[PDB]
Parts: sequence; structure tokens; C-alpha cells
Amino acid sequence: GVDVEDVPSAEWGWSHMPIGVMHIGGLLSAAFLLVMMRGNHVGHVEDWFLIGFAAVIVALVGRNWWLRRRGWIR
Amino acid sequence: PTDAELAEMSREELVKLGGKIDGVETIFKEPRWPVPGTKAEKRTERLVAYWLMLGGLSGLALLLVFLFWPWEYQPFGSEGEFLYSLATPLYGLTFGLSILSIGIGAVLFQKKFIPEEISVQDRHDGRSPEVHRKTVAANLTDALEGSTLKRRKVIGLSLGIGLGAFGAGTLVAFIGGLIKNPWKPVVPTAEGKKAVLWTSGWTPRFKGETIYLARATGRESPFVKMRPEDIDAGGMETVFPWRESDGDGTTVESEHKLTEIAMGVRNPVMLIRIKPADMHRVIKRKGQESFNFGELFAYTKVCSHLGCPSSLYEQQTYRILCPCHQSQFDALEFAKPIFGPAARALAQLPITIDEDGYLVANGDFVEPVGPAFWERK
Amino acid sequence: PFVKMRPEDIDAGGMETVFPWRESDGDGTTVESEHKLTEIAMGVRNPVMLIR
Amino acid sequence: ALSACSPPGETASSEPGTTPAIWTGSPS
Ligand SMILES: CCCCCCCCCCCCCCCC(=O)O[C@H](COC(=O)CCCCCCC[C@@H](C)CCCCCCCCC)COP(=O)(O)O[C@H]1[C@H](O)[C@H](O)[C@@H](O)[C@@H](O)[C@@H]1O
Ligand code: FES
Repeated sequence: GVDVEDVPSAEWGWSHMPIGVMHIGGLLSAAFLLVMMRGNHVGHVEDWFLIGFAAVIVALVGRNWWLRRRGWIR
Repeated sequence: PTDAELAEMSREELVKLGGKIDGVETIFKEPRWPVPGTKAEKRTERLVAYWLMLGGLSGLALLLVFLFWPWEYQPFGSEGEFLYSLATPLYGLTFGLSILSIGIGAVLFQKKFIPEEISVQDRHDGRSPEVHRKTVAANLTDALEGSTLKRRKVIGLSLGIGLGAFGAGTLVAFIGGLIKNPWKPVVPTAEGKKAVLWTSGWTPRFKGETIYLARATGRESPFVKMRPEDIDAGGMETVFPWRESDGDGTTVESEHKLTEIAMGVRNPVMLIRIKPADMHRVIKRKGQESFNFGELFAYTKVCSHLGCPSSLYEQQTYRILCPCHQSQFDALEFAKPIFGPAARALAQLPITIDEDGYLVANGDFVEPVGPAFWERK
Repeated sequence: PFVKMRPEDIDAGGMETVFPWRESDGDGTTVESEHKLTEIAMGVRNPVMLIR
Repeated sequence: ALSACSPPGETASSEPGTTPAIWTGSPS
């Protein structure tokens, strides 16, 4: 799924992962970080850390998906 | 090659022929010291010799140190404890040094004197030649077809049935000695016979049994009754279910009972005296509103996650902590798990005092104590 | 498991296996007592044939 | 990787409860 210009040694071994796997992986990782807010803990600093990391992951996935959908990123 | 011309081959030619038979061609092999009579060869020979000699002298040191060093354990803070502490490091030093030096000498001999070679072997892998594959397939098919088992369905069906039945019977008669019902009532109780997982040493046995909270003195009479004023506020105690009929460790049956109560996995109880200035902060569990005796609460010392002793009492936070997986229960909220992988509260033991004033258990745990299982709740 | 004897306990034509018991070994109620009595009864050179 | 469930029998209370009575033990 890659070209010699992108991955020089593409003929030699497995060198492409479909972007769907990465996109759903990011969404699932964000969902896991969010769902970890349900549990047993008095404090709420960890909830904000989870929310921030989930936001960063969702932002990265959204930007990558948007740029592949518009043509800039391939 | 014939015997006559084999008789007239040099050793190098014979090695070449032998390698060629096996599929191996040594395309390079040259002596390590082509130039005779140099000082560098002498130096390398003496280096290998010195490494092997160090190995020999270290083996001798191993023999001598093992035989003659003072090895017997020496008590704390006495003379001869330094030599005892050095005993085992000296065995390790001598043994490892000897064998490591021998290995180094062997590596150096290989790298410096054994001629460097580059041999090439043919793999001959993948599919077998068609003659071998066809002959082996024909042999197997001929066995199966001459057996005639295919055209005899009654014999094949009977053979399958019999072998399967014998295998099933043997497997059952093999594993069956290990299979134990965990719910066979074997433990007496003031309500009949009950399963082990439903009971502990705190379970009363004759409907009015006085079970004392006994501290472990860690000594003849390792357990003793204790009074509520024997715990200062903010202090923690590990108590065990001890009855009058258990004894004091003198007689052998008394020691057996005391051992069996000290080794009960669900026996230990954590007894904590809350400071009164914090007794307003106590939130009580439904159905356990009357299990504490004033400032003294009693909980199980068995974590509800995986059964480790949650035995770290932080008084200024009233937090029970289990070191196995870092669970935190709030002792002010009926030992509710506030952190970690624990999701169930620690059981609370009802306690009171008897006529003499000694702390006793006011009944049994109102739930199973240790880690959860299928049949819980 | 160990009690003393008297010359009249055994009779002419009888035999008794006897063991060396001291009066500090005890009778086995305490744990040290049972350890000591086990040491008495599990010593390979201890038993003695006593014959009248 | 799923959600959490509280134990059905682990609720809190508001009743303060009575002080435990002095204990007496049956002879056997
Ligand atoms: C590849 C395996 C395929 C075959 C598996 C073997 C067949 C399984 C059943 C065993 C055959 C029955 C033999 C006796 C079993 C029997 O009838 O047990 C009764 C209650 O069984 C039952 O109703 C049925 C048992 C239900 C099976 C439950 C499955 C759990 C298994 C999968 C987990 C065990 C894994 C073992 C791994 C080994 C680990 C160690 C390396 C009540 O036990 P209990 O009243 O405590 O009495 C005890 C005497 O039974 C018993 O012999 C014993 O010798 C006595 O000491 C006595 O305690
Ligand atoms: S056994 Fe206590 S946290 Fe695991």
C-alpha cells in the first residue's frame, strides 16, 4: 500500500498499515481513556488528564482524516 | 573414486571430496600464521597460555577456599562474621573466574590459531523430489488400502467407539481424583454444616459462643484477650478469633488449634480506634449501623480484590491500603474501596464487650470475606 | 506413652521392650515433652529387651 | 474493555444504630 518513494524498502517486507486501523485505533483509545473516568476515586485531577489526552487523540485523528479526505495527505 | 585412487589422495583432497559429498564447499581456508617464526606468534601463544593458566589457578583457589575457608554461619555482631559473609562471594569469585578464564582462552585460541574458513552448504529444502514423495505416498496409501479398513464400516465404527470410550474412561478416572466439590458442607456452624468459603474462624459454632478478639503476642500463649482501652486512638491492631476452648499453647492439641486459627486465611481482623474528633465523619453501611463499639471498628484484614492482607492503616487519612495491588479503602465509610482495583468494601465484624469487659465479636460477618467468586451474592 | 516398671511387673518367662526414660522427659502433655518422648521412641539404639 | 457496575448490596445508610449490648455466652 506504499510506493518506493515513501518506503524505499517496500518490496522487502510488510511496510503498509491501512489508515482505517489507525483511525479506529485512535477512536477506541480515546473511548478507553474516557470510560476510565467511571470507577472508584475521590479526586478529579486524573479525570482532567484523561479528558486532555483523549482530546489530543481525537484532534489528531480528526486532522489526519480531514487531510486525507481533502487530498493533502495520502 | 576407487580404493586404489582413494589410497593416493592427500588429506586436503579427501577433505574436499568429503565436503563435496555432503554438499559443502569450503571456498576459503587459510592458516592464521602464514609467516613462520615471528615474535607475534609467541606473544599470542603466551596470551592464550596465560588465560588458561589463570583458569587453572582460579580452579585451585576454588578447591582451597571451599575446603578451608570458615563457612559456618556466625551470629550477629560477633567475630568471624566478616569471614562468614565473604564465604559465598569467594566461592562465586573462584568458580566463575576459573570457568570464565577457560572460556576466554578457548575463544582466543579459536580467533588466533584455528584457520579462518568460509564454507557454503546447499540447503536442499522445500519439496522433496517427486520420486520420494510419490513412493512415500504410495506406501501409505497401499497400507490403508490393503488393510481394507475403508470398506469395512462396522469395524471402523467399532474401533472409533471403543477407542473413544476407553480414552474417555481413562481421562475421567485420571482427573477424577483431583475434582473436589467446593460447596460440600464440611464446616460446623451454629446453623448446621456449611461450605468452607461461607465460613471463617469468626463463625460461631454453638449459638452463643464467646469469640474473643485476641492479639498475637508472637511468642507459649501466642494469643491473649484484650480490652478496649488497650488501643490508643489512631492505633491499629491485628486480632484473631480465639475462644476459651482453644487453650494457651501448652498442650499439643492446644498448639494445633492455635496454629489452625493463626493460619486461617479469612481469620485476621483489623481493629481501629477512631479519634472522637473524627467520629462525626463516619458513614455507616446499611445493615451494619451497630457493628462498632464506640470508637472501635473491626474490619477484615483480607483485601476484597485478591485476598492479600490489606494491612497498611494510615490514621491521619483513615485509609486501609493493600500492598499487593495498591487498593485503598476508606475506614470512615465502612471500608469502601476509594482507589485501586478493589471494587467491594471490606467486611465489618460486629464487636462488643463481655461482662468482664474483654472485647468480643458480636456475631458473624454479614457477608463472605475474601475475594469474590461466581457464587457470591 | 512411657511409664516406669518394677521387677514384679514382668514375670518368669516374660519379655518386655523397655526404653530409656528420664524423669525430666515427662509424659507427653506439653509440646517439648512429646518431642522428647518421640526422640526416645525413634532412636535406633534405644530399645532394650528385658527378660525374666 | 467495558464499563463498571456497583455491588448491589453495598449501599450506605442514615440510621445511627444502637450501641451493642453487653455480651453473654451460653455454656455450650
Ligand atoms: C479434560 C478433562 C475432561 C474430563 C474431566 C474429568 C471429569 C470431571 C468430573 C470428574 C469425575 C468425577 C470423579 C469424582 C469427582 C466428583 O464426583 O466430585 C463430586 C462432584 O463432581 C461433580 O458433580 C461433577 C464435577 C464437575 C466438573 C467441574 C469442572 C471443573 C474442572 C474443569 C476444573 C478442574 C481442573 C483440574 C485441573 C487439575 C489441577 C491440578 C494439576 C463431589 O466431590 P466431593 O464430594 O468433594 O468428593 C471428592 C471426590 O469426588 C473426589 O474423587 C476426591 O478424590 C475426594 O477427595 C473427595 O473430595
Ligand atoms: S489483593 Fe488487595 S489489592 Fe489485590
